[PDB]
Amino acid sequence: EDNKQFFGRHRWVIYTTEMNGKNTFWDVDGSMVPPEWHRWLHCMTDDPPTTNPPTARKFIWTNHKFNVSATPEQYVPYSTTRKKIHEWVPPSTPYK
Amino acid sequence: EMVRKCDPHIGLLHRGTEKLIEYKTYLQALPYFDRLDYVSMMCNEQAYSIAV
Amino acid sequence: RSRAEYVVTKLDDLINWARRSSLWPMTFGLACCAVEMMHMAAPRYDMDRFGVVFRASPRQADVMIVAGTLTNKMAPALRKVYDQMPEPRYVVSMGSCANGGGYYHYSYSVVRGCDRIVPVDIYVPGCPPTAEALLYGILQLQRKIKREQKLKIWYRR
Amino acid sequence: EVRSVFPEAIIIRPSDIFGREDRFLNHFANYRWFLAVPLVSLGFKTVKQPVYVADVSKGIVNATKDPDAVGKTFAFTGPNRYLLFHLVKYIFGMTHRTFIPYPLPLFVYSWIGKLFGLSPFEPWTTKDKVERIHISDVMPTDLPGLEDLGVQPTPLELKSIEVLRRHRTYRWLSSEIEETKPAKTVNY
Amino acid sequence: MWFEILPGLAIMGVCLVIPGVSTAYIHKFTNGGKEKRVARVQYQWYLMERDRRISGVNRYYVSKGLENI
Amino acid sequence: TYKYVNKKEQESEVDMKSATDNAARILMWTELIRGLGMTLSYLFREPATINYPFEKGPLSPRFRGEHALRRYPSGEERCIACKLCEAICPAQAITIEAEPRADGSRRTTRYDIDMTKCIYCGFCQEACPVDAIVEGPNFEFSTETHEELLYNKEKLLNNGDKWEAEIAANIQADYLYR
Amino acid sequence: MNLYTVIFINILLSLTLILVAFWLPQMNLYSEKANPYECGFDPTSSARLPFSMKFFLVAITFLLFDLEIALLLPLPWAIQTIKTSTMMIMAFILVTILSLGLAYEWTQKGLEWTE
Amino acid sequence: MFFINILTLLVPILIAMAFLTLVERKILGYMQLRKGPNIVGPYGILQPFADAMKLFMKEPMRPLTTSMSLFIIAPTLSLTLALSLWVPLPMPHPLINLNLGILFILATSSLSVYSILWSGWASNSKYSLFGALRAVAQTISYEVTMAIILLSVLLMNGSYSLQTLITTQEHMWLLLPAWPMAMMWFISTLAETNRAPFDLTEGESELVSGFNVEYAAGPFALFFMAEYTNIILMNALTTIIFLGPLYYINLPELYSTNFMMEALLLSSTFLWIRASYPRFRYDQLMHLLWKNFLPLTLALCMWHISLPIFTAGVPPYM
Amino acid sequence: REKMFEFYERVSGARMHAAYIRPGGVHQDLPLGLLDDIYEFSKNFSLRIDEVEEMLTNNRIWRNRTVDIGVVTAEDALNYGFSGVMLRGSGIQWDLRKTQPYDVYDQVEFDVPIGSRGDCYDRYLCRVEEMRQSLRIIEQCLNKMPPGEIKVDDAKVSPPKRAEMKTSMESLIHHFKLYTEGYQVPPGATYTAIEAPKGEFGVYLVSDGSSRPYRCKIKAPGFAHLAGLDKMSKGHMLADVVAIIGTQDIVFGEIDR
Amino acid sequence: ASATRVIQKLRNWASGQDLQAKLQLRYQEIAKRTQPPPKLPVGPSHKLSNNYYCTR
Ligand SMILES: CCCCCCCCCCCCO[C@@H]1O[C@H](CO)[C@@H](O[C@H]2O[C@H](CO)[C@@H](O)[C@H](O)[C@H]2O)[C@H](O)[C@H]1O
Ligand SMILES: CCCCCCCCCCCCO[C@@H]1O[C@H](CO)[C@@H](O[C@H]2O[C@H](CO)[C@@H](O)[C@H](O)[C@H]2O)[C@H](O)[C@H]1O
Ligand code: SF4
Ligand code: SF4
Ligand code: SF4
Repeated sequence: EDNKQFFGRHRWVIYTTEMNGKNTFWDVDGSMVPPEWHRWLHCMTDDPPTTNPPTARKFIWTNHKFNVSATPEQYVPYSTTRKKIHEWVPPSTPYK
Repeated sequence: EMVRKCDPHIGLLHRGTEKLIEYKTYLQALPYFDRLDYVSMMCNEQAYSIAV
Repeated sequence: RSRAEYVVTKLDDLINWARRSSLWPMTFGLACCAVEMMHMAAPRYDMDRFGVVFRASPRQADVMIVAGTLTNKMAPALRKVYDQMPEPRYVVSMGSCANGGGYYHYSYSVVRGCDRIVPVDIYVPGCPPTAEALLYGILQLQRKIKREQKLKIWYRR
Repeated sequence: EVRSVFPEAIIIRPSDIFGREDRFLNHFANYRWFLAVPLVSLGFKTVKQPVYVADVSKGIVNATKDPDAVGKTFAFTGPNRYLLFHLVKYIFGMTHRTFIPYPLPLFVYSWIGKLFGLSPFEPWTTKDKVERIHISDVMPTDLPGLEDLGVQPTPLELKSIEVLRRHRTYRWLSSEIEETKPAKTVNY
Repeated sequence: MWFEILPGLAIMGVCLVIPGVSTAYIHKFTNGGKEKRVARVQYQWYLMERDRRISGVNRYYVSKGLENI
Repeated sequence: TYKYVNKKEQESEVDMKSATDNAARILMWTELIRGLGMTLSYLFREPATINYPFEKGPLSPRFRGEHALRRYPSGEERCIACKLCEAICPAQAITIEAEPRADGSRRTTRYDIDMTKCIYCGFCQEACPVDAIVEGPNFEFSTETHEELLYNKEKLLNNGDKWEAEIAANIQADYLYR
Repeated sequence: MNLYTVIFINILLSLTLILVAFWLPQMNLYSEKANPYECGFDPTSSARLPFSMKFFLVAITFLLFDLEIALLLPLPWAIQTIKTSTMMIMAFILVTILSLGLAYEWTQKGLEWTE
Repeated sequence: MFFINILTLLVPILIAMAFLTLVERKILGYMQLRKGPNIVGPYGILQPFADAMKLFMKEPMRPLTTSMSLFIIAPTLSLTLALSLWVPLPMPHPLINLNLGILFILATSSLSVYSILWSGWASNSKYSLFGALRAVAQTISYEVTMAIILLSVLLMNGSYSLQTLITTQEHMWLLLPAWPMAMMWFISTLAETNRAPFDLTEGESELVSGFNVEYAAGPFALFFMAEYTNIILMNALTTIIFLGPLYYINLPELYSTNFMMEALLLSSTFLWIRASYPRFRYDQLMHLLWKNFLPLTLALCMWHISLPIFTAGVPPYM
Repeated sequence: REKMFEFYERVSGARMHAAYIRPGGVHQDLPLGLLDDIYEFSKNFSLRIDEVEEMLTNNRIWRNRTVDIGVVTAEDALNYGFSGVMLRGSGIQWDLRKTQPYDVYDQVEFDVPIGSRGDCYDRYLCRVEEMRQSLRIIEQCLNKMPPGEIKVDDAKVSPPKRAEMKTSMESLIHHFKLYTEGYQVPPGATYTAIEAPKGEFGVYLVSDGSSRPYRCKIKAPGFAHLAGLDKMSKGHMLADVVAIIGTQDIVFGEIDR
Repeated sequence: ASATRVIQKLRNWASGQDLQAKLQLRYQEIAKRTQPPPKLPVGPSHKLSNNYYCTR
């Protein structure tokens, strides 16, 4: 931070050069910012997560993930419901 | 470069808003008014809110 | 691999870098989404500092940003100007309307997603996506172009 | 070899396939760049029965569902046979380009194909391409065709302009289909 | 800030001084250490041709003083 | 009350002084010089450009971004498949199916949001009686395919598990206005 | 020789750039790409049809005014004459009649474009 | 050695042109409260090279209605003529020393319009024809006064030789006695280079892209390279005619350094002007030149014939 | 504009399509500190207008492109269906906020800019001055902002507060029904118009008694304005037509719907 | 804000305005991005008596 800069330039992040096994020396993007810092960096609050940490919940991701589009980790949609109609299964044994 | 006739052909952004609103509740139709004069969004809302 | 393969790979990087660094979108915008595109060009985001410059001619454009709703009456014209861009060319679909019809998906007059008309490289969600969200998608297109391997694939043919 | 590991395989045998992105009508149309069109024996000893690309694909897609297609060999040919001379002349008639044919022995022609074949990009022609242009299509006998798969062969005369209009100069761009005299056909 | 425009300007400025400077130096190198002679009129051309003829080496710019007479 | 924008037509006589001032203005381009002065004054102003993506545009806790499905502090899902969000969705972007869970709970088996139908209006999160579906703060989720934007329940619950720390803090900041 | 040499190099450089630009890139020719541009819709006619010129009279006036300056461009040599008064009168008369010609065309509305 | 001298003119001028594309985009940006290019290289200094490499790697257009010979010739002619305009420029010593160097400039510059005319016609599209016919009107507008403006100035020079202008201004800028002609000359060079507020042959808000609308890739780059080279040329010419850089026979490089500084400044005002004004209507450019510049240009030509006679100030022939 | 998008996003969460004004009031109350930031923006904006006026207003090139371009007479403007600045540019003294006021427009002071020549230049001057009069209204809104609730206290129309929804049985029922069925509107029809920034913006809304509109016809001011482009462009060049499209101030979301 | 006094004079003179008094860039004059919680009032129908819906 530098609060002498005008609003918009008064906060910034220097991204890591490696995240989740990806080389980010040149390939950085906004999705690398984890949720606790995303709130501070977008000025949704004045309080950084160092002095104002978020609530701890057991189900919250411990490892942030950036945008994984067009990688083997990309999301692929699918129907989450099970089969509705059930076919009759013909007998295995013959009939004469 | 003298203009003898202007024939404006429109409908290239006709999206059938007015028909779609007939299938919406009054609250559901409100956001369609943001997207009319989408440079004066809240004024469009205000017109529809006053009418309702 | 070999030194001929190494040289080919470095050439891919160079030509890829040139196209990354000088992306010229068409002056082409359809509805409210185009307003946020103006805000990406405006001073706060200043797309021109990344090398992104609007040109009105499809012959002088590299990217089409489909910024708004695509109607049936507009669809042939959009296809025409896409076809008249020289290659290599890219398409960015911007906003729910272009992405899949959005609020007007069920209309008699609307194309349910511009990817029924042109191939799409990046889909930017939102209604409208913010100027920043669009900028993020443009930077995602650049990284996609960074991954192109056309010369390596030519060498291995 | 394919039938030795997949004995029920459907085999599709098309003649030369014409269409917007073909290497057949576009190939001969592009002979204009060399001013004169060589043809072995002037194209009077070669018979071609070219087939439309959308007919082949339609037949291929019909063969994915046809119960009677399994294990068979099909020959996908167009309706009409042509001598290579009249076919090329028709192509130049449709492009409205000056057609200047001249005979060239095959051994000289193959050598030119080898030279063009040295391109490290996509060769404009090869020796094999020259050989295939001058092999006659085999006369139809026995094998089922496109009609057996529910496809009526499209004549070259109906579709050639969609391929060949881009090979015209501005003077002839708007010339219609009927201004070009159709090619003469053979029965052998 | 505006002074970030200057790197491009300095490159422009250097590129626009080279032609003038390089031409002046190449002239002196190829004209015996002197300015290249300007023959606006036929009289000046005549003097150059006479200078070339008396030079002994077929170069107008090699000058001959009183040591030659 | 009204005012005239271009009625300054109190035509008067012209002195030599004013005629010369008019002459100087025409012949020496003085108002065109004032235009150059204005653009020159901007040249020496600090530009308003931020250094995206190292810097970001300011946002507020109310910002409507990528959707998520939330939990109670125990880990139990908040959504109880009431379908109020589905009913109100002006784009019909939500598709829901539900049945009794193995423990008898009223829970969804399908919860889909077509992100390419959605208009990001926030009506779902207003309508939800249990703060289950929310629009989170994320706006950087552009994809390379259309299919990646057809979110199912697993995706939406992962967004909730991914973004809850920021989502919870934004709700704590705004819920008294709701 | 030198002027010929540099202009040939200028021609040579321009033609090399054209050859590179036409033979280096990957091509993909098809009809819709190469059709003339007109904002996404097809042209309704040829671009080779007559295009009216509303400033045609100014254009042919320019032909005469261009020979007037040709008569003025020897003035740097003419001011060297001993016959200074004659030269000055000829130059003054030449400029004045050209001004009167422009003044007449101006008052006849010859500089106004046709509608 | 003469071939090395050609390189040390052409190559630096082409680099100066490339970086003027960068300077324009940054100066325009900062006047618009933006930054302009600052990523592609340090402070954007590789952005011109990226644009150049992109364009020459792009598919060049082969439109079907086009008459192809003139289509190819026009951009080739454009860059040739732009480079040729530099060979007689004395900085302070020219590559080619011409007796009638000013008349060479006018003839070469006047042939340059045909690249616009033929490209627009050859493209055989409506928006390109519109751009070509605006070029016809543009030349009729400014060419009527540009040579008379030059004529009056050169009655103090005494010749058409560019190198003589250096000696004419040994003690004083020609700006001082000729500032009214300098003002009219400056507006004429904007129109002559098709620059704003007279950027009418391209005028993108009206004709999409005018004369070059059908042009892509490397052929398009030649028109752009020719336009930016001409902007530098016309301002360098304005510098030598009216702003006589300081000349000392024993310090030629002092002239070159001073010439560059003034030429850089005059090129900056071209970019400054573009950022400040709206566009003229192309009939209004004709009226500006024929009903304002031309009367004053004719009066001042008569005045500058009159001046050396009644002050006994005729310049020398040689 | 980017700073004003932040006011939109701070009240509604969206920079543009806020959906913030609803029948019954507004969706949420202003966040604490928003009025101060609107005041900070407002006190500098007139200088931003002055700079733009410095570039254009007296510029002879700008005047050459807009003066006597697209002249429309008062009578034609009325018969062609024009409204807003397309009337006031021709001297017609009409503005719905003064003649047919809505919300609290009869409680604020401002002037209506009136043109004299009916051309593009006069309409540009009217719009510049309308921005200055908007600042004048904004200042009064900031000082006169009253306390209290921000939507009608009538839970058959406006949804109840979330805390009530989660405590009281009536509030939950009314919340449930308002977000599913919606409120029923008694049968009838109204033509309602406001002075939108582009002109009179109208809705002819027919209710059949149910919770869905039977018919909603939208009156876009630009629909009549564009229909008058051929009339306004007579005896003008292609470059003038580019100016006249701009002078009508046209958005095709509203013309096409 | 960080312009030197020389540049401030230059841009003030060039524009004809006092730009330093009305900068378009925002500094510390704006609201804090965290605020105290609100407590909003209730409307006129929040009454425990004399509030029958049929009268309103
Ligand atoms: C004495 C005569 C010697 C024998 C002459 C033989 C000439 C035959 C020329 C064949 C054409 C080569 O010319 C080149 O062909 C390629 C692909 O073939 C096409 O080139 C382009 O268009 C097609 C369109 O689908 C793409 O498939 C192709 O990848 C692309 O490069 C053009 O048509 C032409 O650029
Ligand atoms: C209808 C068209 C009207 C426009 C044309 C009007 C032309 C009339 C021109 C009148 C001016 C002539 O001005 C005349 O200039 C000459 C020199 O040039 C002066 O001549 C003087 O100087 C010259 C040297 O040049 C001496 O040799 C001479 O003895 C002496 O008189 C005259 O004293 C003056 O009268
Ligand atoms: S996606 Fe939303 S903002 Fe974009 S054009 Fe469609 S309705 Fe407008
Ligand atoms: S934000 Fe609006 S459109 Fe999107 S899912 Fe929620 S209710 Fe539906
Ligand atoms: S997300 Fe909320 S509103 Fe939607 S079904 Fe679940 S509980 Fe009901």
